[PDB]
Amino acid sequence: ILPVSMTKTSVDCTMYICGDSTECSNLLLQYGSFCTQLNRALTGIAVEQ
Amino acid sequence: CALDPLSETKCTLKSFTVEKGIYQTSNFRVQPTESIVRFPNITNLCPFG
Ligand SMILES: *[C@@H]1O[C@H](CO)[C@@H](O)[C@H](O)[C@H]1NC(C)=O
Repeated sequence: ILPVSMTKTSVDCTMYICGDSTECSNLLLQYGSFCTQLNRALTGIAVEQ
Repeated sequence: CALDPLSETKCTLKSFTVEKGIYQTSNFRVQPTESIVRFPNITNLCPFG
């Protein structure tokens, strides 16, 4: 038996870290490109699987 | 980055030519149509009389 694929999860900060919070949303965009990176990391995993 | 679904791709990839494929441009969420504040029916009114 050999694992081949994995669950193709995909996070979204602007809803995970905080949903329906615009003040958190612009506070997030103050942090910068963490979350465009994380969606990039996880879509890289998802394409990989 | 707001008129065409294609334009959002051009804008997320930061390129004016978008290669063939599928691109996760942005995210959407159906917004709360209204607010439903609900509490138990009054059960212990005070006798001001
Ligand atoms: C006093 O009686 C009147 C009669 O019309 C009533 O409208 C009123 O609500 C009563 N007030 C209290 C505090 O019980």
